Amino acid sequence: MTPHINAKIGDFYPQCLLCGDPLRVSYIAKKFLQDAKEITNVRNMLGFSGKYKGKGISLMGHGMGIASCTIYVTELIKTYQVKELLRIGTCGAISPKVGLKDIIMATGASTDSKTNRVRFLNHDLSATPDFELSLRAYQTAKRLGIDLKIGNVFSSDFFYSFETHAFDLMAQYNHLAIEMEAAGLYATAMELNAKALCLCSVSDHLITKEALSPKERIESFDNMIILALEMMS
Amino acid sequence: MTPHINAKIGDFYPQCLLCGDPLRVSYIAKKFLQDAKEITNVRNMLGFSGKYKGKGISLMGHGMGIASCTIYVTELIKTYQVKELLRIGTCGAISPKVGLKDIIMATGASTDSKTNRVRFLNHDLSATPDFELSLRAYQTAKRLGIDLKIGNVFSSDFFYSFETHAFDLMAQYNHLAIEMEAAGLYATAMELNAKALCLCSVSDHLITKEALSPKERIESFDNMIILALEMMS
Amino acid sequence: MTPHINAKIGDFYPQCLLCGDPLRVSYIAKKFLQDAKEITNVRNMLGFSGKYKGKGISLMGHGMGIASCTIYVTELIKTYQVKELLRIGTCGAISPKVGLKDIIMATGASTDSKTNRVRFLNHDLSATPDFELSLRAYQTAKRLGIDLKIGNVFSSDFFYSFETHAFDLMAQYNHLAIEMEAAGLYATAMELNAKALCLCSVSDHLITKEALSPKERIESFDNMIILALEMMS
Amino acid sequence: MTPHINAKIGDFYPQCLLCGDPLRVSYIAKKFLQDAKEITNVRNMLGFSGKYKGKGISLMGHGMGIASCTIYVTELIKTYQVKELLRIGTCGAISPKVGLKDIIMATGASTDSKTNRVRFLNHDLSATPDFELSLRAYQTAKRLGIDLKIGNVFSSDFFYSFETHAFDLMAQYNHLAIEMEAAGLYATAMELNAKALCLCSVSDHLITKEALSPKERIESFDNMIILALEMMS
Amino acid sequence: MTPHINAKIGDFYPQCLLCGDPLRVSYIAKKFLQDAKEITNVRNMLGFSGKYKGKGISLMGHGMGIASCTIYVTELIKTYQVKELLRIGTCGAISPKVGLKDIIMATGASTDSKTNRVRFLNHDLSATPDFELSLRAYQTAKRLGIDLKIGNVFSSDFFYSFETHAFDLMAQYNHLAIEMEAAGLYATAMELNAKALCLCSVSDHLITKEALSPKERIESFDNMIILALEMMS
Amino acid sequence: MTPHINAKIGDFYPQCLLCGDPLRVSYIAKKFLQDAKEITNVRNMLGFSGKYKGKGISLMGHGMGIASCTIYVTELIKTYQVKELLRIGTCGAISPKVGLKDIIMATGASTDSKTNRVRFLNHDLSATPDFELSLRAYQTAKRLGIDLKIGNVFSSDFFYSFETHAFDLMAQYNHLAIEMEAAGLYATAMELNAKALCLCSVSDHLITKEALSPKERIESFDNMIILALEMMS
Ligand code: HPA
Ligand code: HPA
Ligand code: HPA
Ligand code: HPA
Ligand code: HPA
Ligand code: HPA
Repeated sequence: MTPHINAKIGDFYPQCLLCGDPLRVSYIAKKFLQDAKEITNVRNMLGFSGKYKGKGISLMGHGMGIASCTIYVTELIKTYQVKELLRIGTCGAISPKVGLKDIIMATGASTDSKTNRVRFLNHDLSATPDFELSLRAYQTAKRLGIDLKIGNVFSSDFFYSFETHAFDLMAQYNHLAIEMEAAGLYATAMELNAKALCLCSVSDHLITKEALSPKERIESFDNMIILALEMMS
Repeated sequence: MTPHINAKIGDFYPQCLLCGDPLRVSYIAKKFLQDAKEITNVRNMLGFSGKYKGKGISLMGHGMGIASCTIYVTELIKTYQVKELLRIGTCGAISPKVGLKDIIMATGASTDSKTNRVRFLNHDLSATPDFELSLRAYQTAKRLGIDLKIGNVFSSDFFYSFETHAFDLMAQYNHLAIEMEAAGLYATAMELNAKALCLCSVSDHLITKEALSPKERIESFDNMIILALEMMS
Repeated sequence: MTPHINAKIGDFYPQCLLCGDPLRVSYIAKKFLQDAKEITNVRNMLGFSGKYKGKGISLMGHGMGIASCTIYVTELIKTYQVKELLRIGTCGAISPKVGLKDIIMATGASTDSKTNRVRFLNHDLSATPDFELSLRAYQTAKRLGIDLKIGNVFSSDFFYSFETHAFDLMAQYNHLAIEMEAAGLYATAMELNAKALCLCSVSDHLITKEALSPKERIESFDNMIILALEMMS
Repeated sequence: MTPHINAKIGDFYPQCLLCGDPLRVSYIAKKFLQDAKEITNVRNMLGFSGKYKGKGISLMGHGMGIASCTIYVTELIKTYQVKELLRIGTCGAISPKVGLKDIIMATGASTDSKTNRVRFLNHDLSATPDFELSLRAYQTAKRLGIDLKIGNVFSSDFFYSFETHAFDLMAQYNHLAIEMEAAGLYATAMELNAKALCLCSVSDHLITKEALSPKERIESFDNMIILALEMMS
Repeated sequence: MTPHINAKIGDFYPQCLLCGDPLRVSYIAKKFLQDAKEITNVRNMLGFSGKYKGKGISLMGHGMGIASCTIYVTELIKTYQVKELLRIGTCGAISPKVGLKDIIMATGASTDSKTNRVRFLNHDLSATPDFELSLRAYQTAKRLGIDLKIGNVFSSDFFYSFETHAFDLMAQYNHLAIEMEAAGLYATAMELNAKALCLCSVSDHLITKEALSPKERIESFDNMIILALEMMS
Repeated sequence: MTPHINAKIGDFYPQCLLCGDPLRVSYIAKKFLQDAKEITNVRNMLGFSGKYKGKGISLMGHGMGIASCTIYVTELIKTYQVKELLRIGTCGAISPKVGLKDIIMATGASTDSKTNRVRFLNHDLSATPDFELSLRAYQTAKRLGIDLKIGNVFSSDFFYSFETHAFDLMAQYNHLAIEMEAAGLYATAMELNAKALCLCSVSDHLITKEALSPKERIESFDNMIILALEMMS
């Protein structure tokens, strides 16, 4: 076991969906999986394994923030032998071409974190997903008729930004939304030779000032869930 | 409401104890509080209001890492009007001056995070607790027979450090242990003119590699809990 | 009509292949295009407009280094209305996962330059290609039986490096090779909202110390020229 | 002897007060100490030993800036075996919580210097004083009826600031005033396992642009001298 | 013998003139040297060797940007044993002490590049020319009747700047103009124990927006070519 | 007047010599000047005006460290209208190109301080002296028969260094010696459009560990004082 997962080894399938919200994890396990069992629950961070259309899949929560995500992704890879990690989270739009409930594929993850400078010689690590997972999602979304918005996200240490006047420059550089784990997911997967991709649904628009309740951040995003299950199966 | 706390404005007392683990927050409420009320549970992150020896007190989980801690503390101060915040968490010792079960009062929280450079003009913010809160802890500690270890902590973005060979330097400069939220608690409380303190129980030693039994984990925790509740009442 | 390009507005087609070496640009206009006409030659940096399988293509040299490349693709995009930019260049491999003759698709370009911190708020810009260009590249490579090697490159300010002891860490973090322009191309195309992608041919390999002859230095470069011209056509 | 102190080993009591101004040091010796004796004068940086209420106290000037303060307290600790160092200096208020003539106790010392990043792995060292001196100062102030103002200082490399528009932000983050040495004193004492504390007399207000007259400066200074002598004896 | 120069070892005289533009290199060989042969032309970057007033002089293009310049200057020194490198280029004035046609000698080259921090311990390398070279330049200019404008230059990674509001700050700090190589030339010559100096002809004034007509630029370059050839002979 | 200088305006001649140590300022005034008057003495930092070869010259101490130097030369320039500032200090040699007794002329001053980054856009300020002063120093040393060692120095925030491993790299990049103020003198004079130069006497060699006796220290210093006075008249 690990200090943050109390599952047995072999309890996780090699493919894992990830959310920050363990209650979103639990909702997916009960609604979309067959024969799902809760396999971990340290610090209330639920994880499950079940079957979707006969194929096995696991779900794990990773909390909020690069440091929290990095903790769970490292243990998933190093102890429980997960090899493919699909984050399906939420994000706050900064592009005007993206609206609430849009699905964003993160083809790179910029950050105001220092974690990647610490990892990578104090230079610029360009944190990116595994291309093949990235193409599976494009194909699967095409096949399901999901309009996937494709671009960079900005992975921040701040949910309440101190740099709102910089959102326009970020959008200009093809950052579609802000979220808080993708750079941590991408850089840890790169460190440990795993395959990762981040999808995110727009729960907030940071320009036009719309938002979603804590409840509809669990249940307004079924298209993203089905997309993730379908491409892992 | 806020996106991460579904309490009603007025449900929190102006004094709040904090843990990273929402189950540890749960342990405190069932074992030590009267009239304990669950007031929030977004993302399984639990918070409570109850009474200790007739005095109102709140409890809130904040998750792992500076980014996550910053979210909850920002919302507790800005929206729920919490004024005093006492973190009681776990840590890994790096100093020969402290051993397993020791309680550490963090008079400074160094960090490898970039969050305070972003906050504080790209300069060095010296993240520190409120002095009257630290004095109150020290007087209550002496009055209970607890021997406080008092020095800096190092709040890291990494649970799995890439710089273990630097722990000696950290301990040279009076860093007693490593945790992952203190700097975030301290900087947020400084930003928003609130009073904060971090207490940490040594649950592992990262140099001697000693750890505690899950049984001993709890009585050490019980000492820190009573100290915390006695300070606040 | 710009300081570094003396063509006339309109001389360039909206699609354009790029190399550092302007004699490869010259080589491609003479060997693969019909009606090859040289439109610019400031500072001996040659550009052409031709046709391949009937469709107008342009070519341009961008020089060595992020700063040179940035000057050229800036002026291409802003004044000469270019919209797609496909750099095809040579690199030194550092990863065990690629051998010589291999073609690399850079899904991200890390860097030791400061240019992106200057562009992007002193934060970490994940410099990435346009996704539909890298999709077009994947499909066209599939169709011509080329096995694209897909990962990050490291765009350095240094040809003669001072950190050769770090090439392993780069390759561990999925950096397949080193070159000197991708990060600038990707950032500039992001800034000015044009589509860009960088392909690289494994000229030599800086860990195996292996290389091979100038006659083979041209077969592998021919493969990449065809892939590039096919996907733009 | 050292390159900046020409006293004999043993000429310093293990407790030492410090000012930047050596004429302030001399003033303290003449007006408050019995059997006062000059013991060093290299570079006109005067130091003294003497007695207050029959107990031995030393006094030393340390000049202006972190660099100069660091030299003198490194030599006091390593060569002359000073164990407790109490800086009593002047400062410029930036916070509406203090006014002219106030005494500040610096529980933290932020900085725009690079010195702590060179000492401390390019991370953020939170430069803090020894807690028992802090407590001794708190108690002695109460005993004397002094209202001690407690928070951070900003130790700058600049007396004539280039960032006067950031003063409100610094005050927001609980920086009560600016001086030029407390961060060096704190970091050097942490490096060398000594006890240090910084007190400051507000002799200027950098926001209102008012300063204490010469005579008021001397009165404010006398209160701090008495507090310092009372707590060291 | 080097990947970027295809001359035999010995084609270069130990003194070399450099320009960014290899067609400026050519023009100097054809109009000013006797017995001028071409010695290198990889990537269309022309070098020559010839005679001026009976004495040997070489010419070498270095391309645009510090990374390009560092490649050529590194190979000139290390392989072709060049010992003195005189760079003569164009630049955009920012200071009111200089006008168009003025010739500038860079007694320092500031920079927004990271190359010198990578080279020099992540500190500030103050990149400067060889003093004896700068003394020849000065005495020769006096003999020829040229009024040299002497001060710092700012070597940028950007022809198209993102900090035009800061040109006034640069000019206040004795930066006479902006160009893109001197800092790389100076740093590389310092690393490898060679003598380097940069002269620059004011083509534009980025403040007054004034520019030179062609011819007028050709005649300003000529004054600098002769200064450069006289001081090497 | 100013907070660190109590002379009256007009008490300083426009030319002024500087040492870190005010007692050396005093020695110069008493041994080398006629009609010497002490004009300032705040904080025991002595300054003088007097005659040499019938011409007026001033002298001022500036303390140890960039921060302290910056204070004094800002006030000398802005309030007392000093226009030429010639620092004559002592230094620790690190290069094999120089031995004891040597006099170094600093054509640039590198640093580990953040002061210039804070002054200069967080880029690399190359801190340099006024060329005409350095030309005067060269010609006067020629006439006086002094052999000038000419190159960079490294201005450090540290007398007791944490980076002795790196002295050889510094010496490779033409840093002949280490001292603690040249970078601040140069940067402030640039800021405020004054003429500055630093000369340093080699009194210790930090590599060969050799040092001058006290007697030889004053003979070397007297050489440099005569050079300074002669070039200032
Ligand atoms: O508004 C946001 N900012 C940062 N991360 C987020 N994740 C969901 N919404 C947001
Ligand atoms: O071992 C530790 N390291 C980092 N964080 C921790 N939190 C509890 N223990 C530790
Ligand atoms: O080794 C290399 N480094 C950078 N660019 C290159 N292009 C060919 N080889 C290399
Ligand atoms: O204005 C101030 N700034 C810095 N240090 C000071 N010491 C007294 N006043 C000041
Ligand atoms: O005008 C200029 N600005 C920036 N870089 C340059 N390189 C040549 N001229 C210029
Ligand atoms: O070696 C030294 N280092 C820094 N400053 C000095 N001043 C005299 N010697 C030295």
